[PDB]
Amino acid sequence: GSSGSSGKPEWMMIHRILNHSVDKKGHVHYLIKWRDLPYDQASWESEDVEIQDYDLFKQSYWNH
Repeated sequence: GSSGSSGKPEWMMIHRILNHSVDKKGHVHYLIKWRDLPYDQASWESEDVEIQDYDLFKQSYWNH
């Protein structure tokens, strides 16, 4: 599955990619909506952040 000591918890989930934005630097960011937290609490997470099935969500939102 997924290994690594320093990464991310289990409670942290990704409801659905609200939107995406590319900072002036270039790094692509994806507005992740922490299922637990509401939409008003949502936060911006770069495309580097390691989250459960993070690559899948990003791949999906894009295709669709």
